[PDB]
Amino acid sequence: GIQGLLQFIKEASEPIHVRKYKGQVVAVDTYCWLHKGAIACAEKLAKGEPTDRYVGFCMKFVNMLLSHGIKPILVFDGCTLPSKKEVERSRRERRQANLLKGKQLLREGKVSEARECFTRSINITHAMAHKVIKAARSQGVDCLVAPYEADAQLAYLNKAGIVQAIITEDSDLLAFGCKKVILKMDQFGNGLEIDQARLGMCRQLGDVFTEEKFRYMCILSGCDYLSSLRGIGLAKACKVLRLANNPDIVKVIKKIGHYLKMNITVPEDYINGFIRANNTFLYQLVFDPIKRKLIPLNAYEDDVDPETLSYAGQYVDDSIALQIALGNKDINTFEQIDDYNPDTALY
DNA sequence: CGCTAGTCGACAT
DNA sequence: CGACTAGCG
Ligand SMILES: [Mn+2]
Ligand SMILES: [Mn+2]
Ligand SMILES: [Mn+2]
Ligand code: NA
Repeated sequence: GIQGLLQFIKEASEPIHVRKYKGQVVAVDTYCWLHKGAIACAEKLAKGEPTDRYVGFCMKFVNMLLSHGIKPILVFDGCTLPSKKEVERSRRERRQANLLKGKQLLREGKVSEARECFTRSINITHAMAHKVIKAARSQGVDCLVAPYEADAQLAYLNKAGIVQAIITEDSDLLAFGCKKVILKMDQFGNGLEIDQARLGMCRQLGDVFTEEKFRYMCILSGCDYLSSLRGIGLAKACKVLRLANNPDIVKVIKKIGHYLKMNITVPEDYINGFIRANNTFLYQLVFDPIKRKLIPLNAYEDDVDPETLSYAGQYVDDSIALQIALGNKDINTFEQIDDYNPDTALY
């Protein structure tokens, strides 16, 4: 997530209602609804006690979209991307820590702080997501599990003309290159739409409204793939890309000391990490619903060599990718949990 | 001004 | 997997 990005391009936003997309298809980052729905029943999840509140919680939004004449495609997170594995490990550590700390604070009499701590121990499993999948198929709503991050999958679905908008709370989608992103959408249909074409309405951006320059800016500001340099946020990065009339980003990053008038020293780790980040934003593996094949988010440019993009995602046989995408195969144990078939009845 | 980083809402009773 | 704000350049 790009920290403070939404406030940064606030001028490119537009308070709309989902009715705007009536008779059209919209893909959804379901993790948001899953998380929020899981907050309501944090105790049950922390104790391991059975629950299904988040299911109905998601079904509220789903049935709402269906009521306003929208066709939603619920997209779920799949395998763990090696690029964002540090953050994953940290989040897991803090999850277990908050779990046990909650289990101990429950004994101090502070039931309030125990549940407050259980709110920060929410771990969205793939079983829950599968409950949501089945519940969605009950209403005939198409579901799709991304090979890796949901972000990339959604980005593909939006850039390939399969969907026109993306419902989410993550500003990461904008960096990937989504045309229209609906944020802050409530249970009634009220959300904030950000159109890429409106990026020109931002004075702070300047000539950084192109997808590539915008990507560079989002990366330099700090992302889940690469921590930003000490003292480099959105405005300074944007300033760099504004003042730099150079297609080669590498030399620019090397002369970041010259562009920003700051005595900046760039480690060798950061250049490689940057190339990694950009290659991850560009060529992260997604799943084509039509051709049923594992493809990168974008067409492989002749610049980069695909054999050095293992961090962007590893390939598998497209049948396995299909069985994962349908949610039939477990993301973790790789074992068959279901046997749903779209043939014998999006694709 | 601009950026880091730590706090705490989100659900909902 | 986010929106504030104190604290500092
Ligand atoms: Mn993120
Ligand atoms: Mn995501
Ligand atoms: Mn993300
Ligand atoms: Na930053």
